[PDB]
Amino acid sequence: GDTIFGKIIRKEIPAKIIFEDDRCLAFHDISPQAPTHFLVIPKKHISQISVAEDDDESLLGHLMIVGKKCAADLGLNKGYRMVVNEGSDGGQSVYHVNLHVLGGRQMHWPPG
Amino acid sequence: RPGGDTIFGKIIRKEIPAKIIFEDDRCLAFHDISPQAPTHFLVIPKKHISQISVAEDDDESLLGHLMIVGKKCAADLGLNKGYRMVVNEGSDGGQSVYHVNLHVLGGRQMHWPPG
Ligand SMILES: CCNP(=O)(O)OC[C@H]1O[C@@H](n2cnc3c(=O)nc(N)[nH]c32)[C@H](O)[C@@H]1O
Ligand SMILES: [Cl-]
Repeated sequence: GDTIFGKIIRKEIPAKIIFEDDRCLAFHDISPQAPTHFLVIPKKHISQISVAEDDDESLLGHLMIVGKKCAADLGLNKGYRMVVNEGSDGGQSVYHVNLHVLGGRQMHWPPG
Repeated sequence: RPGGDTIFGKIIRKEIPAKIIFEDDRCLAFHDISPQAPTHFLVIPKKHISQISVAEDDDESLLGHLMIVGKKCAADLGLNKGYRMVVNEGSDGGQSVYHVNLHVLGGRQMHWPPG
């Protein structure tokens, strides 16, 4: 089923977009948990990482490379944390694969 | 040496023991020595990359492979209620071993924010 991230990709509702290409979108999280907190999502609707296919490998890696480049562009030179949540225990809030990138503060351990 | 001389390079070359879950030509999955959840393991590339901020464009497939292997291992380990994947970059990220590593944590409710 469609999600709010689908609406964002289709530009039906606003988001603060950081980067776009033909296969992904990066935008600031509406509920930021760090001074910088954005998401990188594929345009392909993969509901969750547990159902990602083998053929999706380089696309998932693309999310991480885009995330790393956006983090550098946003000035996160002291570092950052990347997170993917799966399901209930993972605290996944939207069933559209999304890579969190958080920084601008010390991230702590355990990671939730 | 292939893998570098971080603790993870030693583990890749079987010079230091680890509890291995999965191994192929591109990566290694093994349990974390200081688990932060009832199940907590790591997926690392065999190719040494110090941190995600210096990964090359051509590392895309490899990085994605870490996640695919991570999700497959999580299923094999019975993490049916879900899990969290984490990559830490640098000081603010809390990185402690400068060899790229993906954490997979499950077997309990993970909380928000993720640290
Ligand atoms: C926040 C932790 N820093 P990181 O660089 O993101 O992750 C490094 C992880 O490697 C783990 N570590 C560090 N040393 C070892 C080890 O010798 N054997 C195993 N199996 N794991 C080991 C450590 O507990 C930590 O969670
Ligand atoms: Cl989520």
